Amino acid sequence: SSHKTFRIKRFLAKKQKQNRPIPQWIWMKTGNKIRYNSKRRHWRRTKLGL
Amino acid sequence: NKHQIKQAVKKLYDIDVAKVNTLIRPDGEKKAYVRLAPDYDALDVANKIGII
Amino acid sequence: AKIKARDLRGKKKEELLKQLDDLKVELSQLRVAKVTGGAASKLSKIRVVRKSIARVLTVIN
Amino acid sequence: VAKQRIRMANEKHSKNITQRGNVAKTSRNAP
Amino acid sequence: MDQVMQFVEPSRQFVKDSIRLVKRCTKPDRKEFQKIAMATAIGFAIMGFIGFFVKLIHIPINNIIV
Amino acid sequence: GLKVGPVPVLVMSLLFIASVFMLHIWGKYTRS
Amino acid sequence: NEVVTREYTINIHKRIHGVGFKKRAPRALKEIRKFAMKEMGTPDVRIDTRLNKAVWAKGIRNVPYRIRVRLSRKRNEDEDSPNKLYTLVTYVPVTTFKNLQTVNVDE
Amino acid sequence: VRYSLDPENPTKSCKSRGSNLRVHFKNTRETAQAIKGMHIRKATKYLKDVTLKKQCVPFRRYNGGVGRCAQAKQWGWTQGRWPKKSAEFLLHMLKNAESNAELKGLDVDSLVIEHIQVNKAPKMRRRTYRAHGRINPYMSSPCHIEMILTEKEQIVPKPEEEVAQKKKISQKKLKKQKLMA
Amino acid sequence: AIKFLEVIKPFCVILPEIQKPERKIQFKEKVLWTAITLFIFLVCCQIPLFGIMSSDFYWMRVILNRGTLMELGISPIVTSGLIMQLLAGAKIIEVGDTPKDRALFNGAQKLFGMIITIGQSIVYVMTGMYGDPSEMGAGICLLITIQLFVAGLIVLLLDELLQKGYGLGSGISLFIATNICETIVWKAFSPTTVNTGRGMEFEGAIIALFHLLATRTDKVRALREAFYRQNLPNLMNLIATIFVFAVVIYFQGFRVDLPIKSARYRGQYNTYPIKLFYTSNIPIILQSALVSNLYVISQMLSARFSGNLLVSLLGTWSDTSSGGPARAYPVGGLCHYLSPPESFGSVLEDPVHAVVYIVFMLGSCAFFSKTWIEVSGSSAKDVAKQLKEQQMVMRGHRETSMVHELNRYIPTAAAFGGLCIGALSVLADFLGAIGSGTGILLAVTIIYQYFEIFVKEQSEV
Ligand SMILES: [Mg+2]
Ligand SMILES: [Mg+2]
Ligand SMILES: [Mg+2]
Ligand SMILES: [Mg+2]
Repeated sequence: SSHKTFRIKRFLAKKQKQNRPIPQWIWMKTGNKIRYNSKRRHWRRTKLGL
Repeated sequence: NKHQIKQAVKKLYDIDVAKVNTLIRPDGEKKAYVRLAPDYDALDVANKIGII
Repeated sequence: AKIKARDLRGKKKEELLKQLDDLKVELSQLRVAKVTGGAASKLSKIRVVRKSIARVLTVIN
Repeated sequence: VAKQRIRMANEKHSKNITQRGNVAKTSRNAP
Repeated sequence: MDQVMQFVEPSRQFVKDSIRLVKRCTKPDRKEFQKIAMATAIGFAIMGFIGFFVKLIHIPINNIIV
Repeated sequence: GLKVGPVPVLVMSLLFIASVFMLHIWGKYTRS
Repeated sequence: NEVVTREYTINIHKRIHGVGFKKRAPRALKEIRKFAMKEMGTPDVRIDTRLNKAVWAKGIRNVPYRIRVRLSRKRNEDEDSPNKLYTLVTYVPVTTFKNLQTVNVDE
Repeated sequence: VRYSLDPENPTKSCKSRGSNLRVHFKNTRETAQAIKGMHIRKATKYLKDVTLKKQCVPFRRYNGGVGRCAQAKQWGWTQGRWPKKSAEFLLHMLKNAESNAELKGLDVDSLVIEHIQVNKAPKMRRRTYRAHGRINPYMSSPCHIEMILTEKEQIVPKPEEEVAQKKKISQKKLKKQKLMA
Repeated sequence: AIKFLEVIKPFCVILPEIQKPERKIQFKEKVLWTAITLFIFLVCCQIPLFGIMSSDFYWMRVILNRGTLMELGISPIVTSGLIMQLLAGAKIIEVGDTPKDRALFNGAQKLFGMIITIGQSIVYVMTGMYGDPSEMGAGICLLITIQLFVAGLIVLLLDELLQKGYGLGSGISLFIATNICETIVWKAFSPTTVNTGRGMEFEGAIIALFHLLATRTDKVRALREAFYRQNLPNLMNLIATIFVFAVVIYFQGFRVDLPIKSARYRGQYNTYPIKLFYTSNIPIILQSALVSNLYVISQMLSARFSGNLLVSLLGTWSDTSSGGPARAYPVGGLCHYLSPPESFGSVLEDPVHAVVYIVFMLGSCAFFSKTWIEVSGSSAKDVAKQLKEQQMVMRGHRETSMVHELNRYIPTAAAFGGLCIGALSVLADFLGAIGSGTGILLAVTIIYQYFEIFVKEQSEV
């Protein structure tokens, strides 16, 4: 809601920054296996619970 | 806080401050809207700071 | 002109603090250059000046 | 600004039916 | 004073504009200046003398031609 | 529009210098 | 004589007879367009916005029974289109429909 | 890239294929069987009639529920349909094969669809929402298509009104070309 | 557009072109072609032209490099390109935006120099600058026009060769600099002999020093004459040239770096540099051509209304004929104020006259730069469109505010670049440096370009 606590607004912000695609140079690392960020989230498909 | 920010901006850049407004951004960073005294030209001061 | 901890061992507290302040000023000027189009040379200098500051603070402590 | 301009431009635009494919992007050629 | 502010103000702005630009330029450093010194010097020797050589060799031919 | 290889240019360009060489040489010696 | 203009009366009443209320005026626009191909043999029929306005002047179901229209076959100016000609259909207000023949119009 | 059949005389053939095409496999299998063996000009004209509903594709194997039409009597069949997406996908593939013939210097006006084959591609997974809180599959059924075109002795030129059309320029193609150039 | 793009059509289909390299050519292969390419051009710079005897005069052609296969020089090609972009930039000429129309556009810009090649040649033949066509006739004119055609024709392909990855950079820039560098070294090591009433002596400043230092009993007099010849190169003119070289090198690197990134991909940070010499050497070049003809124009004008105080006050003119050839100098008026000093003392004699010229020369180039940008298509809006075309953008900005951020510097970098261009050019002209302030900048710039490529290749070469 608009009425927010500092702790909640801060927890939300960390969830905002984690929600981004991987750097593309990560693909060129020597032993790399990751193809995409498999921990992506959508505000509608899956909910944070808090 | 606004007091510390005012004291920081003055000391770092030897300028004067009229008021400091602050909001915490959705990504968790705090943004300060520092209005300088009327005799300080913010566009001039920005050149000193290298902003522009 | 690198800050090696061996060159700071004897210096006095006021001297080292002055040296620290130059590095703190040098960094804040770089952090400006990060967002205003600083050369790749200036971006790489940040780590060099972050650790220089930590070297000075270690020797002071 | 005169309100009859709304009618004038609407009717002028309705004349594009005959010139499909070569409609002038700007009629105010000056500038 | 239109006659004064008309063309004085652009010139005073012009002077303060150059400084605002100059204090913004990435002026080459003394170390970089030195780099450009040798590089240009070696280059100028490369172009200056090799182009010089073509002209001298053409001399004995040119004197014979005329 | 002919598309040209560098050698053609070198071969054409090389022989052009050869041509003027004879013209300068021939013009004098045979009129000497 | 590709470029030609004639004035027709279309008996919309018999074209839309038996059609549902919410499709009566949409279908008249279709029967007018279909009429245009038959008369001028041009796939590219363009119905004027006044003729569309006239056909809808009375709502979706009480469409006018007869409408006088002008068909003008014209050269398709764009060479990108496959069609060399198109037909323009304009509205011809008439105080009466009695005795109106199909007329040749010469510009 | 291996085709199911080897051409009889490879120098006189042109190939074309596509994979994971999102066109119904059952509709496209029937559409291919209609044009198999056709001359390239005849095949091209036929799939342009399927687009306009002037010639039907007989549905012979995958015919469950398919309706009857008068044009199916042309093929000695009662069931026919007018798959527009399959017709258009196969036209694009014919255009590509036609271009490959040109690149090899073949007589494009003598080409015949010697071999054509539709295969199922891996299905794409969507879902639909059923009563009583259930969820069920909503599978797209794409296909792989491969054709081989061969020169034969019957020649058929391109229609006159067809070669008279402008070479449509693509603005969006240009925009990407600027970025790379 | 319609009657220009299609008029090119028939001829560009027959003119030749250089082939695309299949793959990225090796640097040590690039160097080979470049050195070969440069050597050939240099050879053209010396071969005398065939059949030119009447006038340019023959003795100078022995000394000279005037009269060589490069007699018309790379000038047609440079003027060809500038005139195009000048009209194209102004929207006067419409350039087909497609690569194929661009590939033809290249041929069109190539076509101009080939046109300019014949046009410039015709001027020099008829006027007697090689000699009367009656003396030469069609045949000699035929060869001279052909040769002047082939050299520029060769010069064109050789540049296009380097432009297309078979070498380094571009030929034209390489060529103009090599001339500049050669002139400097030649004028220091030239073994030419000058026949004086003081005797025979060498020309090259370095050569002349040791030749004189032994040939003169008065070794202080050698210290004076050797460094202060008033009709021959001096070690000072070498020192003057060297001193300018460093300063230009310093101000060569001036640039305002704006941050930009791709609007389509994260990170990928890059920068667009607004170079202080934003207008290149064009401003002063246009200014000089204006001044020179203003001297010629006034000469002819002032001979017809000299009795009118206004035409005199505009600019007076005389005929200096004492001893040497009749040379046309101004006597007073504006043109007199629009002239540079010829001697250091002359500046001292009239303090006002010097400041009047300088303000003209600083204002003219600065004003030329400011006005040049808008026409040339390098103003912020045009720059922003190029960035928009490339899908670049300033982070945190909308596409429109880019223009606001670019106008912070570009309009000013225009004027101050021109004012800086002139000021350093005054020093080049005043202190007797070789090649004018335009030339040194050209030389330093080009050598800088090859250097920075050269170092990149050295990373793995
Ligand atoms: Mg929900
Ligand atoms: Mg059943
Ligand atoms: Mg049913
Ligand atoms: Mg439910």
